[PDB]
Amino acid sequence: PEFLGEEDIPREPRRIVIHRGSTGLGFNIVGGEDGEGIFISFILAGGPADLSGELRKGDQILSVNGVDLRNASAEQAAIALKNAGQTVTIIAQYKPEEYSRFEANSRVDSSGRIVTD
Amino acid sequence: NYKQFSV
Repeated sequence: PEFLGEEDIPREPRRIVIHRGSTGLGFNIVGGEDGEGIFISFILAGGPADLSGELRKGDQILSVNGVDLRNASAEQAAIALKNAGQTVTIIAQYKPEEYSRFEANSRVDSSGRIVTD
Repeated sequence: NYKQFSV
């Protein structure tokens, strides 16, 4: 059989367009201290972000609708995302090493997947 | 430090 898990998670930036009307995007963000970045920590099953199938825990949010968030604070990042409108254009980049700093007992394996012991 | 928000 041909298992996905062995395959490396792409590390280059991607464009994700989520259409969520007037409901939550369905994911959590962490970070936003001293320009450490804004990262996805949790995606809600069945939510708009999940239904896109193009975002994952450990993704850094680089921008929303053209607004650079690489250096944003967590609160202003949340404000930007919550007020982004019905159609939300995210530029994300998978940064599992930087993300693993946040979640207890986490680490990155050989394929780039975030593992928690 | 830290903060986590649902969006």
